[PDB]
Amino acid sequence: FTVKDCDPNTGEIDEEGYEDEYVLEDLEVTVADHIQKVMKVNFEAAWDEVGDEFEKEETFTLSTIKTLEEAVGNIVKFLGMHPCERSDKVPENKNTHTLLLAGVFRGGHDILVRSRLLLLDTVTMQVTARSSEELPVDIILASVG
Amino acid sequence: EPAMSMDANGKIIWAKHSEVQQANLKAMGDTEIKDGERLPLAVKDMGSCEIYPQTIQHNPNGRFVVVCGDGEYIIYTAMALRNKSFGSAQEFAWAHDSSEY
Repeated sequence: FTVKDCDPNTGEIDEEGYEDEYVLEDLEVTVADHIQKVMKVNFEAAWDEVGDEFEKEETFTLSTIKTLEEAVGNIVKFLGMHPCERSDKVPENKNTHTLLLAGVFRGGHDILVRSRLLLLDTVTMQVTARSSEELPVDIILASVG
Repeated sequence: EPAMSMDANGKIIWAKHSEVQQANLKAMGDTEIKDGERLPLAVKDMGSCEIYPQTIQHNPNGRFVVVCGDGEYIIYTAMALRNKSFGSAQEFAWAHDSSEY
């Protein structure tokens, strides 16, 4: 900006004044500015289907902590989607969990996620992102973080 | 020295003169001239602290200065002319990053 001084009493607004620039804050763009979180038009089918065309994967095996919760903090909250297919709920503890989760991404097509969190007693887990849009499968796996 | 630190826009804001009030900081200038030859300043004080310093150090982005004097540290929010913060020292490091100390 070109920075101009004020008199608030009665001012002056004149062509001159000199610039300095100040660095502003980052904008990060989310996976929730774009999405409508949903319930499926056809989960059974869709669920699978989305796999069919779309599916990328990441696996981790969890050996120092046996808790979802960290993961959980990043996922419900980052994606802004619904955990489910009756596979959401956990009390202050729970043995196993799946979020098979929903919403639709911008540009029309959908971004779909299944997270099977598996507890043997370590957690090893299958995160699936399946999508009706290509950019989202790679994204979900990242974005969730 | 006085206590001053310069924003790379081009304002070395110092304070005081030698024992004058701190009331005097500023300098964005406005003009250009030859290497050997000499230059003009702007005029618009801010400040009129009390504590008498001997350190000025800019924030790592010039920005937040922490100034120590009388043995305590006033940090200023500078443009703000706000006290960014204060306490008593002994010795210092900014976490260079520009976010801790």
